Parts: sequence; C-alpha cells; structure tokens
Amino acid sequence: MKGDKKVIQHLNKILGNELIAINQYFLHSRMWNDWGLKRLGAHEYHESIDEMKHADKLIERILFLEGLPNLQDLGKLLIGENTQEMLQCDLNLELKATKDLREAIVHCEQVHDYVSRDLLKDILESEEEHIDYLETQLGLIQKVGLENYLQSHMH
Amino acid sequence: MKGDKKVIQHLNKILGNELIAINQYFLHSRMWNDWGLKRLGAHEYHESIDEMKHADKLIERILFLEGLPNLQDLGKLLIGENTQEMLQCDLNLELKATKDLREAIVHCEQVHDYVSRDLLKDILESEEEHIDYLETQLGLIQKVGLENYLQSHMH
Amino acid sequence: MKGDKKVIQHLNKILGNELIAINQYFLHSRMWNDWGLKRLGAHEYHESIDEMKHADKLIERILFLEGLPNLQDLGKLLIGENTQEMLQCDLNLELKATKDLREAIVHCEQVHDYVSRDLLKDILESEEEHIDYLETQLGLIQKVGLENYLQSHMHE
Amino acid sequence: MKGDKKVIQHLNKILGNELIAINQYFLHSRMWNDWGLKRLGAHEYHESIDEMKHADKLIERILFLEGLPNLQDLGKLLIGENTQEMLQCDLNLELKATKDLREAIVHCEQVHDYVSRDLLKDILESEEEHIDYLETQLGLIQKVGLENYLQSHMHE
Amino acid sequence: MKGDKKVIQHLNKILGNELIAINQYFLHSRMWNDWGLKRLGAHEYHESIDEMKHADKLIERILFLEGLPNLQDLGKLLIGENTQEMLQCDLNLELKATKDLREAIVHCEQVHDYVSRDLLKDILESEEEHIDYLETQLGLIQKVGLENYLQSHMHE
Amino acid sequence: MKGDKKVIQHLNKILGNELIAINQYFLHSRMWNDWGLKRLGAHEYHESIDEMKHADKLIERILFLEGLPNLQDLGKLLIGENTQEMLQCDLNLELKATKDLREAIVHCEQVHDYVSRDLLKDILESEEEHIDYLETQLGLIQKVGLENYLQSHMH
Amino acid sequence: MKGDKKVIQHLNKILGNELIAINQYFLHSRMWNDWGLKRLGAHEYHESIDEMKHADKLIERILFLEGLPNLQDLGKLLIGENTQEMLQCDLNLELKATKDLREAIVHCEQVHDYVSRDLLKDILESEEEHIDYLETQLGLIQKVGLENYLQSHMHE
Ligand code: HEM
Ligand code: HEM
Ligand code: HEM
Ligand SMILES: COc1cc(O)ccc1CCCNc1cccc2c1C(=O)NC2=O
Ligand SMILES: COc1cc(O)ccc1CCCNc1cccc2c1C(=O)NC2=O
Ligand SMILES: COc1cc(O)ccc1CCCNc1cccc2c1C(=O)NC2=O
Ligand SMILES: COc1cc(O)ccc1CCCNc1cccc2c1C(=O)NC2=O
Ligand SMILES: COc1cc(O)ccc1CCCNc1cccc2c1C(=O)NC2=O
Ligand SMILES: COc1cc(O)ccc1CCCNc1cccc2c1C(=O)NC2=O
Ligand SMILES: COc1cc(O)ccc1CCCNc1cccc2c1C(=O)NC2=O
Ligand SMILES: [Fe+2]
Ligand SMILES: [Fe+2]
Repeated sequence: MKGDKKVIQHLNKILGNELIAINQYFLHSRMWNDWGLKRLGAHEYHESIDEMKHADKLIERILFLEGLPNLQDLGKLLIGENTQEMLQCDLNLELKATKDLREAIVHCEQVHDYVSRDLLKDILESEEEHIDYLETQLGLIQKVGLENYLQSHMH
Repeated sequence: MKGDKKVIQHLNKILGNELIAINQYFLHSRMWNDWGLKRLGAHEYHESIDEMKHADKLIERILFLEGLPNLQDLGKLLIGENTQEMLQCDLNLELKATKDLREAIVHCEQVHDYVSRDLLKDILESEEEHIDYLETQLGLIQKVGLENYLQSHMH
Repeated sequence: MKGDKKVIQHLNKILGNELIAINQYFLHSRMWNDWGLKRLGAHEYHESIDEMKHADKLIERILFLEGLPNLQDLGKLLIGENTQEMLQCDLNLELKATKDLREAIVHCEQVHDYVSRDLLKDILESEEEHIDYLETQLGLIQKVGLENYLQSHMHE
Repeated sequence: MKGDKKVIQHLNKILGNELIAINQYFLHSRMWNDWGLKRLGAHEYHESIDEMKHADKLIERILFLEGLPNLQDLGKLLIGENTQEMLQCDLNLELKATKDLREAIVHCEQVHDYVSRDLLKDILESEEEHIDYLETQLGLIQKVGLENYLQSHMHE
Repeated sequence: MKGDKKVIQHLNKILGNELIAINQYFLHSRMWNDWGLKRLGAHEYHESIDEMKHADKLIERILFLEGLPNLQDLGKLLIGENTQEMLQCDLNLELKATKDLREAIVHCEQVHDYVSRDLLKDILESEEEHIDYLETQLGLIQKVGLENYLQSHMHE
Repeated sequence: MKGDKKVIQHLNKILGNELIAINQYFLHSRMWNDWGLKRLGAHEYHESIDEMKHADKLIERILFLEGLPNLQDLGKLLIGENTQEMLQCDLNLELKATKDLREAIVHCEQVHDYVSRDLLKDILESEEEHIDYLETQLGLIQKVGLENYLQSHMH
Repeated sequence: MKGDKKVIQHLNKILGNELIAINQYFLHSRMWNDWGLKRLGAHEYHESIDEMKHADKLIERILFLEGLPNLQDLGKLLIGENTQEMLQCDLNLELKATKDLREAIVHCEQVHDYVSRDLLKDILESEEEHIDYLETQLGLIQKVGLENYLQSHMHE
C-alpha cells in the first residue's frame, strides 16, 4: 500500500533512533555485567530487547508502505564511562527520540495515516516508560548514595 | 519529565472529578446495600473501584510529569435520596466528567502530549460505558416500572 | 435502628480522619513509587487500603444507625516532602485519630452503644499497629541511616 | 467458679429471650414454608438456629458460674398472621432483647465480670445484625410492593 | 388439607412432649459436659437434636392439616441432680411419651389418618430405641459400679 | 507510643503471674510424665505453652508502650506433692491471676487504654477456661475416685 | 533411679543457667522486633526456644534421677541497651554456661553417670554453636560497620 513519502522518512528517522538505542543499551548492558553489576546489566539488556522489538515493528510498517527501511545508517552512540554517565546518556538519547516521535505523529495526523500514528504512540509510551525508569535511577543515586546504588545492583 | 503546565492542570481537574465520583458512588453503593438492593449496591461498588483505579493512573501520570496531584480539594457530591435520583445524579456527574475529558484531550493534542491523551481516551471510554449503563437503567425503570426494577435488584 | 445523635457525630469525625488518611497515604505511596522506593510505596499502599476498609465499616454503621455518612468534608492532608517527614506526617495524623477514637469510645460506653464501641476498638487496634509501624520506621532511619533505610526499600 | 448472683439472673433473662426467639422463629419458618415462601422459610430457619447457638453459650456460661439455667419458663411468643406482621413480631422481640442485653452488660461491667460482658456483646452484635435484616425487609415491602416482595421469596 | 380436630390435638400433645424432651436433654447434656462427663454430654446432645427433628416433623404435619402448632406451652422438665437420676428422668419422660404416642396412633387409625399414624410410628420407634439406651445405661451402672460407669464416660 | 505508667505496672504484674504459671505448669507436667500419668502431663504441658504465649503478648505490649518488661523477678511457685494438691495449686494460682486481671482491666478502662484492656480480657478468657478445667478435674476425682481418675490419665 | 546427689546439684546449676538464658534471649528477641530488626529478633527467638528445649531435657533427667528440679531460683539477666551490648551480654552468659557445663561433665564422668554426661555434652555442643554465632556477629559489626550490620537484619 503506497505510503506518504514524508511519513516514511519520519518512520526511518524513528528507526534510526531505535537502532542507536539497541547498540548503546546492549553495550551498556555488557559493560555493567563485566563490572559485576548484573542487575543493571539484566535490566539494560531488556531495554535493548524492547528497542529491537520496536525496530522490528517500524521495519514491517515501512515495507508495508512500500518504503525502504534504513538499517545502513547508524548515528552516534552515547556511551558513558561510569554508571552515572551511562544512565544520563540513555536519558539524553530517549529525550531526542521522544521529540522525534512527536514530530512524526504530527505529520501522520496531518496526512491521515492513523495506523502509523497509533504505532508511533505505542512506541512513545514505551519510551516515556524508559524515561521514567532512567529519571528514577538518577534520583535513587542521589537518595541512597552511589555506593549503595551500585551495591543494590550487584546481584 | 517536565510536563506542560496546563496539561497538568487539566489532569488535576479530571482527578478532581474522579475523586468526587469515588465518594458519590461508594455512598450510593452502601445506601443501596442498606436498603436491601444488593445488586445495585454491588454494581455501584464496582463503579467506585473503577474510579479509584482511574484516579491512581492520573496521580501516577501527574507525578511523572513533575506536578502535584491535588487530593485535597473535593468538589460537590451529587447524592440522591432515592434509586432513580441516585442514578440520575451519577449520570449528571458523568456528563460533566466526559465534557472535561474532551477539553483536556484537545489541549493534550495541541501541545503534543500524546501519552496523556491516550490515558484520558482510555478513561473516557470507561466513563462512556458507565453512561451507557446509567441511561439503560433509567430506561429500564420506565419500561418495567419502578417496583419491578427495584425487585430485580434485591438479590 | 435510630442511633444516638452524638454517637453518629463521633463516627463521622472518625470517618473524617479515615478519609484524610486514605488520601494522604495514597499520595505518599505513589510519591515513594515515583521515587523508586517501591517497598515503601507498597507498604503505604496497603496502609491506604486498610483505611479504606475502616471507612467502609464506619459508613455501614452510620447508615444502619440512620445517620448520614459525611464523605463531603475533607480535612487537611499532611503531605511530607521527604521520607522522614512523610512518615512523621502519617504518625501525627494517627495520633490525632487515636485521641478521637478514645473520646468516641467513652461516649459509646456512656450511652450503651456497645456494638459501635466494639467497631471503634477494632479500628483503634489497627491504628495502634500503624503507629507501631511508623515509630519503628522512624527509629530504623536513626539506627541504619537514611541512605541504608531507603536502599532497603528500593525493591519490593 | 462462683458467679455474681445478679449477673446469673441477667444471663437467665437473656436466655429466656433466646428461648422465645428460637420457638417464634422456628414456627414462622415452618409457616412460611407451608405457604410456599421458601426463601423466607429458609432464612428464618437459620435465624432460629443462630438463637439456639446463643442459648447454648448462655447455658454453658451459667453452669460455669454455678447457676441454674432456666429452661422451664417460656415467655410469650409473638406470632404474626401474615408476612409483614411476622417480620414485625421478630423485630419487636429483637428490640426488647437488645434492651435487656444492654442492661445486663451494664451490670457485668459494674461487678467486673468481663468475660460475661464479652459473650453478651457478641450476642448483641448478632441481634443487631438481625434487626438490620428485619428493618430492611420491611422497607423492601414498601419499596417493591407486597406482591413483588412475596414473589421474590417463593423459591430458594 | 383439613385434618381431624382430635388428631391435631393429639399431635400437639406429642409435640408438647418433644419440647420438654428437647430442653431436658439439652440441659442434661450441658450439665454432663460441665462435670467432665463428655461422652454422656455428647450422647445426650444427640438425643436432644433428634427430638428437635421430631418436633420439626410434627410442626410441619400440624400446619399441613391446618392446625396451630403449640410451641407456647411447655410442660414440666424432669432434671436430675446426679447421673443416675438424670438418666431415670429421661426414662420417665420417654415412658410417658410412648404412652401418649400409642393413644394418638389409636385415634389416627380410627379416623383413617394413615399418614399421621406412619409419622407417629416412626417417632415411636426412635423413642423405644432411646428407652433401650437408657435402660441399658442404668443396668450398666449396677453391673460395673457407679465409679467405673462415670469413668467410662469422661472422654469422648 | 508512651503508655500510662500505672497500666505498664499492671501489665508487669500480670506478666509476673504468667511467669510463675509457666514454670509451675511445666514442672507439674514433667512430674506427671515421670509418674506415668502422661495424659495429665500432656494437658499440663499445653497449659504451660498457653501461658508462654500470653507472656509473649504482654512483653510485646509493654515494649510498644515504652516500658521495661520485668522478666527478672519470679514469685513463689505453688508445687504440689500429689495429683490432687498439684491441681489445687494450679487453681489457687489462677484465682489470684484472674483477680489481678480484673483490677488491671479496671485501670485500663479508667485511662482509656482500650487496646490493653482488650488484650487482658482475652487473657482473662483463657484463664477462666483453665479454671473450668481445674475445677472439673477436682470434681471428677470425687465422682470417679482417685484410683480411677489416675488410671484414666495414664495413656 | 536414685541419682548421685552432686550430679543432681550440677544438673540444677545448668538448668539455672538455661532459665536465665531463656528469659534474656526472649527479651532481647522482643526488643529487636520492636526496633524493627526482625531478622535478629527471629534468630534470638529461636535461641530462646533452643534453651527451653535444653531446660526440658534437664528437668526430665533430674526427675528420673529422683531429684527436685529448681525452677524457683532465677539468676541475674544480662540485658543490653543496644545491639552490640545485647550480643556481648549473650556471649558473656554463654561463656559462663559452658564453663559450668565442663565442670558438670567432669563430675558425671567421675561418678560414672555416663548418660547425664552425654546429655550435657549435647547441650555443650549447642552452646558452642551459639558462641560461634555470637562471636561472628560481633566480628561482622567491625567488618561491615554497625549501620550496615543493622540494615542486614531488618527484614526476615
Ligand atoms: C484517593 C481516593 C482513593 C483512591 C486513589 C483509592 C484507590 C483504590 C485502589 C487502587 C484500590 C484497589 C482496587 C483493585 O485493584 O482491586 C482500592 C480498593 C478499595 N477502596 Fe479505594 N481508593 C480511594 C478512596 C476510597 C474510599 C473513600 C473508600 C471508601 C469509603 C474506598 C474503599 C475501597 C475498598 C473497600 C476497596 C477494596 C479493598 C479490598 O477489600 O481489597 N476507597 N482503592
Ligand atoms: C433449649 C432449646 C434449644 C437448644 C439449646 C437448641 C440447640 C441447638 C443447637 C446447638 C443446634 C446445632 C446448630 C449448629 O451448630 O449447627 C440445633 C440444631 C437444630 N435445632 Fe435446636 N435448640 C433448641 C430448640 C429447638 C426447637 C424447639 C426445635 C424445633 C422446634 C429445634 C430444631 C432444631 C433443628 C431442626 C436443628 C438442625 C439439626 C440438623 O443439624 O439438621 N431446636 N439446636
Ligand atoms: C521453664 C521455663 C520454660 C520452659 C521449660 C519452656 C519450654 C518450652 C518448650 C518445650 C516449648 C516448645 C518448643 C518446641 O517447639 O519444641 C516452648 C515453646 C514456647 N515458649 Fe517456652 N519455656 C519456658 C519459658 C518461656 C518463657 C518465659 C516464654 C516467654 C516469655 C516462653 C515462650 C515460648 C513460646 C512463645 C513458645 C512457642 C509456642 C508456640 O507457639 O508453639 N517460654 N517452651
Ligand atoms: C528492502 O527494499 C526492497 C523492497 C523490494 O520490494 C524490492 C527490493 C528491495 C531492496 C532494494 C535495495 N535496498 C537496500 C540496499 C542497501 C541498503 C539498504 C537497502 C534497504 O532497503 N535498506 C537499507 O539499509
Ligand atoms: C506530590 O508532592 C510532592 C512531590 C515531590 O516530588 C516532592 C514533594 C512533594 C510535596 C509537596 C507538597 N504537596 C502537597 C501538600 C498538601 C496537599 C497536597 C500536596 C500534593 O501534592 N497534593 C495535595 O493534595
Ligand atoms: C437530612 O438530609 C439533608 C439535610 C439538609 O439540611 C440538606 C440536605 C440533606 C440531604 C442531602 C443528601 N445527602 C448528602 C448530600 C451531599 C453530601 C452528602 C450527603 C450524605 O449523606 N453524605 C455526604 O457526604
Ligand atoms: C443445673 O442444675 C443442676 C446443677 C448441678 O450442679 C446440680 C444439680 C442441678 C439440678 C437442680 C434442679 N434443676 C432444675 C429442675 C427443674 C427445672 C430446671 C432446673 C434447672 O437447672 N433449670 C431448669 O429449668
Ligand atoms: C400457625 O399459625 C397460623 C397459621 C396461619 O395459616 C395463619 C395464622 C397463624 C397464626 C395465628 C396465631 N398463632 C399463635 C399465636 C401465639 C402463639 C402460638 C400461635 C401458634 O400457632 N402456635 C403458638 O404457640
Ligand atoms: C527492654 O529494655 C530496654 C528498652 C530500650 O528501648 C532500651 C534499653 C533497654 C534495656 C534496659 C535494661 N533493662 C533490664 C535490665 C535488667 C533486667 C531487666 C531489664 C528489662 O527491661 N526487663 C528485665 O527483666
Ligand atoms: C518435683 O517435686 C516433687 C517430686 C515428687 O516425686 C513429689 C513431690 C514433689 C514436690 C516437692 C516440693 N517441690 C517444690 C516446691 C517449691 C518450688 C519447687 C519445688 C520443686 O520441686 N522445684 C521447684 O522449683
Ligand atoms: Fe414482578
Ligand atoms: Fe549498605
């Protein structure tokens, strides 16, 4: 079914953001595991899987709309050097992603691509859940102190 | 995550309506139970619980958006003194609630808070199902007569 | 069964305290959840549910006694801005509640409404258990430190 | 254990009321069953059984206190001639019974027989629940009409 | 169905005997339990329950025959002051009861109320089984001695 | 929670009575078992356990009320030299215990410590049941004779 | 079986130590529970129970040996005012207890009461396990710090 060219460009932009996130979150996960912070590692792993599932849905939608899904271009990964930076890097990436999601929804609404809008809204709900997790972790580091926060994520 | 100030004000207005509904429905339920109309009492209790769940979701959303959920200001309860009046009081409250939900959704759309809009759309679906229930009960009173209607809600 | 007018007034005062506590505890619960302190959030949630069940019993008793349960007036919520203050706000509310419960029981006894007395005694038992909980949490914060206390309430 | 003479006298007065209630409710039950109002007949049978259980407990307490339980004297049954009157008869009996229970509890408290008071308070709670049932049934007769009310109690 | 007036009068006389027995056996039961003779107390409780079941059936039959079941008049209880006397009291009551049952059956047969006769015969069989139990217990007291007999009824 | 000083003194006096009863019942139990009267031994053992459970509740209440539970002072044990005396010693102890319970309940009521009253009433109900048991055993000894009574408590 | 008089005196001395320990550990348990240190409270409760079981075996042995078990004399409880002091009070008691156990075993061996020796040796094994627990707890406070040690004992 022939989709709106600009819808497909927006979907490819969102996909590009998900592809960055997949890799950034997977590397952060394996860094935490290597450091022995296995609870952070497992949770970041699951965040990476979630972004993989969103990427799948975006790829499927673009193909249905007779576009070419862009898996070739990979933007800049934001990799932290300690737990605090890694969480902040994830959050900065998520805030860019939700800005881009909002602009894409605006355009889907204007051209009546209501199914693409519904998909983007579901993804946005997932990303806002991830923002909530990240903001809460950074707040916990303040409330319990960094040593305790790391301790609580060892096992 | 920093929410739109007026979105938060709208969410607090909806929360205010839910808080009224919780108490109005809880009292109507216990009145109906006291009167021996336990099928009305039990159905109205479930309506109160549903409003409790909507309030919970609004409180959670407001806190995520870095606002203050107002659980202090309670508006006017519409308490009836007989079965038909209590149903009409619930209906009047629900029609006010859905008007407010539509205005809040408009503003959520205008500032691109699509997750808040989706939460409110879900609440609106629940309130319209309650409106359907209430209009149907009021119609049943007309069709089967008040005495039969009450008889059918004793057990 | 028409009850004593002042008994019903006492029951509505107790109910009014329970209504404040429902909302105060529910907001504190959701604040703690928002902050990542989910074990505190869950325990405070269950305190709010407990007060909802007390409010229900009071409403039922007032209706049986042919009075009007007051769900319209809501007194001042005591909302804290950090964990220690939130617990202390809950404790201050509970100490007001148990004083009111004692005065109500005295009056029930005087007018021989022994069933209302028994209901209030059961509610008083629950509120003293909550006071025990709150005083103990406040003591634990002093013994293990706030950072450790909060750490121990991160995961449910 | 040697109980207070006036406590035992109060306990025997409460027992006397329960013995009336047992017989009154059992006959009402079987009248309703004979008339085809089997839901009323079954509910009233369970009220009779409950009064039998209360009488058992009173008998047991009187004997522990070294009194003689009075099962010989039977006061006046209040038997109605139609469903409304039968429910009202039960209610009139319960209102007398709860008055007597309150006076007995007063005296138990004065002479420090706290266990007898506790037993009487538990009975008082059951009797107030019965009064609630009866008042509600009589209100329903007015709200749904006598014909509908009886229709709703034909089948169990 | 309109029953024979004198049949109903006989049925009310049998019902009166059962109402005595219910109360007599229930009190004896609770006396034995208070004294620590719990096997006697339990057996006598089950005798009381059986008389309650017979009274139910008589009440139901009287109402079917369009009579008024008499639950207001209660004859003289025979309460013993020790185990032997209590058993003898039950026996004296049962021998009066079976005499009355026979006279009632005679009249049912004369006026062709065969269903009432059948109900009374079933009750008569239960009462003769009770007489057998009682006579046997009294014989055992003589054969094993009072002290042994009571010893054998301490534990259930 | 700061308790009434005289309530706490009453609670410590009741606790004192329970501590005597724990030890008196436990010794009587083990004496009966040593004599081969194991049904008496077992029943008296369960009486001792019950008093232990009451003592626990009293200790917990005293600490909640910010008092010091007195586990140091132990009053006079009433130990019998035969079964009849042992039962009578238990009964003498229980009759003192229930008198003290009533005086403590009076004071709880006067100072509106309704929860302490409720605890004491529950303990009083248990002690009255123990009195019933003991009075009944002593009556059975007279009805069946000592040799049969003891025989019935061998196995 | 007529036991050695001095064995019985030693058994009564060990019993006296156990009676102190029962009460001291029970009170420490309930203090920790009140303070919200429930893992410590539960563990100390089980220590108190273990001492109850030892006391029972000693009482039973003394009676078999035809002695009088002394449950009247209760020595000085060592009650701490904070966690470190309570642990050290428990340890001081246990060290006195095991010294007395060794002296009692020596005497049992000398008079050939090998079964009493075996009983005391089993108790000594239990008390040495308690000493290991206590010394380890005090060492952990030094290694992880008091605040962390207490944190780790908040939740069962
Ligand atoms: C801020 C206002 C309130 C909120 C946010 C709230 C929230 C809730 C929630 C989330 C539940 C659990 C529902 C479920 O998933 O099963 C609940 C249950 C309940 N609520 Fe409320 N509630 C509020 C006020 C009240 C009031 C005023 C009453 C009664 C006067 C009440 C009575 C109850 C009862 C009886 C239950 C069922 C508890 C049980 O037995 O499990 N609630 N409430
Ligand atoms: C002193 C008077 C009475 C006493 C103490 C008494 C006591 C009791 C008790 C304790 C029960 C058992 C209830 C339970 O735990 O489930 C019972 C059952 C019953 N009683 Fe009575 N009752 C009395 C009078 C009567 C009378 C006058 C009748 C009939 C007219 C009656 C009919 C019954 C019946 C039908 C049952 C149910 C038996 C079953 O389990 O099927 N009772 N009674
Ligand atoms: C002579 C002194 C005591 C002796 C010989 C003794 C003996 C015993 C024994 C044998 C048990 C059962 C243990 C098992 O489960 O196998 C027990 C349980 C118990 N004891 Fe003691 N005890 C004594 C004093 C105390 C005291 C002073 C208290 C409280 C202050 C106490 C509180 C308890 C409790 C709470 C239980 C558990 C009961 C249950 O719920 O099963 N004991 N005791
Ligand atoms: C998937 O598109 C199709 C749909 C069709 O119906 C028929 C053919 C095609 C493939 C056309 C060549 N595609 C390339 C080539 C290089 C890199 C990329 C892609 C791409 O599609 N995404 C990349 O990253
Ligand atoms: C959710 O509040 C917070 C979030 C935070 O992250 C930090 C602090 C606060 C507390 C600030 C005082 N809040 C009050 C005070 C009084 C009444 C109400 C409230 C409210 O929020 N709703 C009411 O009904
Ligand atoms: C005796 O009735 C009245 C006397 C008056 O002077 C004025 C109005 C009424 C009936 C008003 C119906 N009941 C209401 C109404 C609103 C709120 C509540 C209730 C209630 O019962 N609990 C509430 O919170
Ligand atoms: C509880 O009776 C006892 C307890 C004892 O420990 C020793 C003896 C007795 C029986 C004394 C004669 N009792 C009668 C006699 C006739 C009617 C009644 C009663 C009665 O007790 N209630 C009645 O309705
Ligand atoms: C079976 O009664 C009825 C059947 C009907 O179909 C209609 C009406 C009646 C009630 C007439 C008044 N009955 C009383 C009154 C007082 C005492 C007794 C009774 C009684 O019946 N037995 C008593 O001990
Ligand atoms: C529960 O006591 C406390 C509560 C606190 O919050 C803080 C400290 C304490 C310990 C104070 C010393 N207590 C002793 C000393 C010796 C004997 C006894 C006791 C006792 O309490 N009962 C006895 O039998
Ligand atoms: C176990 O005693 C016996 C064994 C028998 O075979 C025969 C009689 C007796 C009782 C002799 C008086 N006993 C008392 C008296 C007071 C305190 C204590 C005791 C005691 O034994 N331990 C105490 O703490
Ligand atoms: Fe109808
Ligand atoms: Fe830590």
